[PDB]
Amino acid sequence: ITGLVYDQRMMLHHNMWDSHHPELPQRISRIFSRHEELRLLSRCHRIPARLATEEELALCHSSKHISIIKSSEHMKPRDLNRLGDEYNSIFISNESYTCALLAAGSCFNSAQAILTGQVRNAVAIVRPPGHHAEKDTACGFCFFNTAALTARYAQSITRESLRVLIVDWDVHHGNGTQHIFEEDDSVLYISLHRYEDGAFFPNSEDANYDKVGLGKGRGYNVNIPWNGGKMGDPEYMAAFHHLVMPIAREFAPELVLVSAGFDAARGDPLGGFQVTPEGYAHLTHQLMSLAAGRVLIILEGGYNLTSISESMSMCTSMLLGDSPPSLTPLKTSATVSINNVLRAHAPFWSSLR
Ligand SMILES: CN1C(=O)N2Cc3c(c4cc(OCCN5CCOCC5)ccc4n3Cc3ccc(C(=O)NO)cc3)[C@@](C)(C2)C1=O
Ligand SMILES: [K+]
Ligand SMILES: [K+]
Ligand SMILES: [Zn+2]
Repeated sequence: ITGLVYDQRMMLHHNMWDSHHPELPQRISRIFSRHEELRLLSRCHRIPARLATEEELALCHSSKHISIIKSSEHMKPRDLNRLGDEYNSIFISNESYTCALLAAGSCFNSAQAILTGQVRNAVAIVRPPGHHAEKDTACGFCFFNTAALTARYAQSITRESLRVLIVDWDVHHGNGTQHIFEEDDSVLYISLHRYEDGAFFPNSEDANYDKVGLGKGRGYNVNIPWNGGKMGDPEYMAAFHHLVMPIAREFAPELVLVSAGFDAARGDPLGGFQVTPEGYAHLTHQLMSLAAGRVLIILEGGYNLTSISESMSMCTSMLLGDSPPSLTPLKTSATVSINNVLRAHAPFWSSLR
């Protein structure tokens, strides 16, 4: 059984100054309508959304950050603009805090459904996204770190050191997720992302391959940075083959969360990559071999409405047990990237030797 969570109320978060801003309310309604069209929706167990509580938010966020975001609820447009502008790439409306709570609470109910054994795996069609949000700050369309929160939520109902793998295949680095877990050996963070030697958002060397984790978390942060323009299925499949899956198997996660942005998709105007719906299906299918199939796919970014609809629906079809669809040599710089990661992580993972 595959679970699915979607709630129309998460459409209420909007940019009142620019209704064409790419992080659109209709990102989630289009993905949901596509699951209906492909007859995937009726094959899933529907999990209800709920609000995250402030206590749950404190699993990862400071009380000052929660408080500041919550206060936005009762702001006039001018102050919404001023507050959003204190962050990098944030717009806020009166509904934003509520929607951020719903995105987190939806993922919690999904992780609970998996861990109580109501469902084997699940998909969360949620917004606003999460992975740029830091303990103390909002960033990059993200208010609270939904995936990071979900990992802590899962630990709070099982065991504190429950081994959680987060695979972040959004085209951007999840700086917030990396930082939250940087000293933590219970949460393995693996990100693939466009880097371009720092020219690609969020423009920090924190995304480079030599950032391997700190203290007891050393070896538990795996950055796979792409340089040198468009990448697609071959490069993604090669990174999963050489790096993601051997490290993951060695870690032996008890729960997999996917920070599943679909902005590395063919057609995305922000990502500039060419990962196909069939590619994402193969990535999902591989991750399903981990943690006895306990996989929660969480929407992050992805801005071409058709691309994200087809791609996320393909992932759900895999979680449901459908056969992987049918699938070149790698761009030279992709080989260089993979080999850099391998060199950086060989000291920590015997499977890479
Ligand atoms: C690549 N790239 C970027 O990532 N940098 C951040 C950025 C960019 C950008 C451009 C935008 O409008 C361009 C005009 N047109 C839009 C329609 O298409 C045609 C162009 C709007 C928001 C923007 N943001 C903010 C942002 C974007 C994605 C995530 C996300 O998914 N992370 O997981 C997080 C934050 C920039 C300039 C820089 C940028 O170009
Ligand atoms: K990523
Ligand atoms: K970590
Ligand atoms: Zn992104």
